[PDB]
Amino acid sequence: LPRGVGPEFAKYYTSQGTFTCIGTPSITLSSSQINDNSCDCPDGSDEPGTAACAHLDRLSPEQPLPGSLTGTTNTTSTLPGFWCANEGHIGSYIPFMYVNDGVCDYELCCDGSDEYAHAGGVQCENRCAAI
Amino acid sequence: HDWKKCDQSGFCRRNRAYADHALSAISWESPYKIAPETGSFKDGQYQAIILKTINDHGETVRLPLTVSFLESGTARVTIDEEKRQKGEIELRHDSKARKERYNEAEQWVIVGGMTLDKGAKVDYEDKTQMTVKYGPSSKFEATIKFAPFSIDFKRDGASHIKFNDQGLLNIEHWRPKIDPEDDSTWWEESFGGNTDSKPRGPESVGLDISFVGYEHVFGIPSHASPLSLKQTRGGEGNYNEPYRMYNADVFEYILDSPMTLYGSIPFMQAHRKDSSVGIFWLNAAETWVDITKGKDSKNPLALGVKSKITTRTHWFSESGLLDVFVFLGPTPKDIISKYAELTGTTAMPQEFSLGYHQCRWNYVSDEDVKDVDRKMDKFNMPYDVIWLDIEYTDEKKYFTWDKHSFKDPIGMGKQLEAHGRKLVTIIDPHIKNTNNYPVVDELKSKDLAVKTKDGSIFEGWCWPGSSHWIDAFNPAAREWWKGLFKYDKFKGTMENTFIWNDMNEPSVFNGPEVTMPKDNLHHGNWEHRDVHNLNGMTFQNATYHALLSRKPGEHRRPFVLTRAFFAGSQRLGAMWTGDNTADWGYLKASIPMVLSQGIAGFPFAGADVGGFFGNPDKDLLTRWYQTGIFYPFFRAHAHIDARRREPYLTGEPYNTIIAAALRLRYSLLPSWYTAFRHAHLDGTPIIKPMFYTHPSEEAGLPIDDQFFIGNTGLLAKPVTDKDRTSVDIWIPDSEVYYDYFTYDIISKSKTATLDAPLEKIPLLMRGGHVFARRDIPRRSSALMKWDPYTLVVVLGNDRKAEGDLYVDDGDSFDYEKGQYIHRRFIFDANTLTSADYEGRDDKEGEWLKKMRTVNVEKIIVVGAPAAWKGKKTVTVESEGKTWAAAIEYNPAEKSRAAFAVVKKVGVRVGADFKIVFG
Ligand SMILES: [Ca+2]
Ligand SMILES: [Ca+2]
Repeated sequence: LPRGVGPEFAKYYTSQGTFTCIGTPSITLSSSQINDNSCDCPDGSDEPGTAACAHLDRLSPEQPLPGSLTGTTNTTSTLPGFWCANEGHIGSYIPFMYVNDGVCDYELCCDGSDEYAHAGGVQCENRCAAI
Repeated sequence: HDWKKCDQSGFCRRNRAYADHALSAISWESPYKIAPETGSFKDGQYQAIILKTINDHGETVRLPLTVSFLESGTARVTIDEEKRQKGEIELRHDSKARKERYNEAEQWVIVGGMTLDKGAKVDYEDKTQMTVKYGPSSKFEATIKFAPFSIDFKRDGASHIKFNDQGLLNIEHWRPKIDPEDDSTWWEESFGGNTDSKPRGPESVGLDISFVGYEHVFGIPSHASPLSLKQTRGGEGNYNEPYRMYNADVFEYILDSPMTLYGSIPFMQAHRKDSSVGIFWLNAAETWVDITKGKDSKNPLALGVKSKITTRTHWFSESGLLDVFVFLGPTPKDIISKYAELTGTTAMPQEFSLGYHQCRWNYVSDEDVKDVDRKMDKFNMPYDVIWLDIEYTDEKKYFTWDKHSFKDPIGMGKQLEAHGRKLVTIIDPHIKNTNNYPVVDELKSKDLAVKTKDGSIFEGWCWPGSSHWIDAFNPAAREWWKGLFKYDKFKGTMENTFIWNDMNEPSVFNGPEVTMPKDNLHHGNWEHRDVHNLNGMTFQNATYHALLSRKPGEHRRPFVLTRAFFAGSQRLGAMWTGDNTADWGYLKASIPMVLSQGIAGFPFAGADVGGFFGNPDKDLLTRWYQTGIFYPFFRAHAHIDARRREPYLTGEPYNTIIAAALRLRYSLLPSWYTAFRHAHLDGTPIIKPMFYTHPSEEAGLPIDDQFFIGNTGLLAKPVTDKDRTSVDIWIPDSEVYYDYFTYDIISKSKTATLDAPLEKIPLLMRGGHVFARRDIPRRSSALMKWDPYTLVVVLGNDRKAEGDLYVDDGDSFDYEKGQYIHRRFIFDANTLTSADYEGRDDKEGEWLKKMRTVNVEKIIVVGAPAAWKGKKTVTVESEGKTWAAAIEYNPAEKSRAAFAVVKKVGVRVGADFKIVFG
């Protein structure tokens, strides 16, 4: 139901009131903090639908991160990526760092849902039904 | 493939011998005097006649002297030769060359700063000498002595700079070749297969310039040399030949040499604890500078008699006017900023050009290029531009494509455009002499080519074989060049194509010293000897103007890289240090080179990452990425024989370390672009050496392996030695410094030893600063344009910090009309504020309107005060609204500082705000 969540992680996005971080479950959030463009879980799991936890990456500059499995941002996110359901074609994950970057990433996100915020004006078609 | 040593350069020989004679004669006197009764002073300018005694009969020639005192506080001293101003000489070999001393260097180089100080005034003026007061509140003085001529430039109760104190002033006056002082270098001279016809004979201009009480001098790039320049008259640790500036294509240049490289900026500074001065020797001819460290006494002294240590420099140029500016500082910033006022600030760059540039000799086809582009994305390595070296052309004809290998250049271009990436294509000044080539037809029929001594078209060998050269001194050639780059004319280019200018020394493969004969003629009938060091710059100028507009209604920032350059080239684009070598010593050497570029007013500089020649080891390549992310201009490049080394080919775990370095560069791009802005505003260097940032610290003066980044307080010291796993950093002062990555407090000035394995970049944060970054990685800088900012607030001893952030559209000249955001950030007493940097008031174009949805979203406070523990919100005020944001406080732990993070600040980057903590 929140944007970018894949079927196999759906069950974690559920309550009314609170969200428990999936891979680091000692941190608990308000459910208003899901997809609010702040990275509030140190495993990235509160932002399935935005780019805001894309700095949680073994390739990105290391910064301290209390509650991270590694203690820093140099860590493997729980979620595989941002889920594009792609009705009419076939679903797939894309990297969080392709989300809202102004580029329509049609190969794996044919529904155009990676650019839902219209960064810098971009409007992506839904190309699923064609492909 | 061979270079004059100083003994093989006839005028360098003569001037060094002039010094030998002066320095070891019984009270030598410079045979130059002011005829005082020709002297007059009005409206900031002294004017007189200098009489030079040319033989033992007491015969004289007249050398007009101008001394200007400028509103900036800078002085200018110029000496011409009246006989040549008047045409009253006769050239040899029926040369049509100009008779006057070249005097158009000003017109190419000087763009401002030339207003005379009507407030400068003669203070004392007996018959031996005069003293002029000038500069701010009349605290600068120049004492001009008549006989023998000398000038002493003073402030703060002492001499800082002296002209002719050792008596080495030498203006070689015109003289005929007649029968009956060694004259064997006066006329024809031969070297490198060539004979210089020398139609004017001797005409060099030289002068001794003493930096009184200074032990360190800096500048005159470009040389593979330390930042603090060496002595040149032999002895242990010293060079034996003077520093040379004669832009040349030097194959496999060596380390630690005063030999000339590809560009020259004849600007020197001298620094001691709390005092700086400088000179700029404005002359476009071949130039040498001898440097000796000596004493402020010309005599032999008794045992135990003290003298000030004094750097004596001896400057000499082949031809032209003697024309020198004098800068009295007193700070490093003062000197560079006054120099930039005269010669230009750094151009506002295309923002993309700060990203990572991927090049080699060559990507071999459009498909090769498309493959590299896809592979960068496959391996998650960000980049902005891919580069085409000379093999993209059809047979080394510029303005063509090899249509076998580059079949669809527009398609390649569009693929790059899809991730907002760019393409750069090389274009050089040698135009192939062949048929069915309209460009060379037009070069000839419009008479746009450089000529020989007798006026015929010059012909020589470069990459295409037989070639002619564009004479970019000719406005008509520049205006023709412009025409060739329109997208409609230069088929296969489009809006994301930019240009690399190379071989513009000019490099001529069968010429002497791999360049043009000195008696070639340029537009105006100047000799090549007159203008040589300006040649590259004219070419880059031509290309810059070509990129301003390449279709109707387009007006945008050029990007042009050059190899050869002069003073002023900071207005036109970027430089790199040429054909370096894949080796550890060249990695280390690149940092003092790139720094010397910046303090000489051309900071948009770098060196080839990985080294141009040869094959770097994986660890050398990896460490080179970690250095190269601190070059203002950051490009990987490789010679035609080197193996492929696109960074994803390195393999794990190197690939990961390399990607982390790239991503660090990208995350810091907001701060990098802001450093370029300041370079544009007033010539502030982009990376800054310790003499610049900390002029109060004597021990900083020579240091050239570490630097600060713009205005951020970030202190970098890249690892440049094989197998090293720690680094010793010199901590300049008593402020708190923190590791960038771990926030550990690093433990008054002194040497700190830090852990620095292969995977680690030594980068510290100084207390007292705010800088901006973007934490979200992206595939290129364009895909970052709409992402939120993080401010990092680094607190020191005083709980205060300040910094700034400049943003604009990265492309247009709309910044000229106010279309930009420039924020000043101040933290004091638990409050962080953002205000317009200039304090401006109102009308918004499209770009600014779109920036209304781009926010500061996160603030990190490093060294957060203990009082903040357990407070869970801050208050944010902006544009008459108020709201709360969450903050988490993290206590100090082990070596790590306490730090606090504010989340979802939610404030538009263009808006004033106040955030109240605690
Ligand atoms: Ca969140
Ligand atoms: Ca996208």
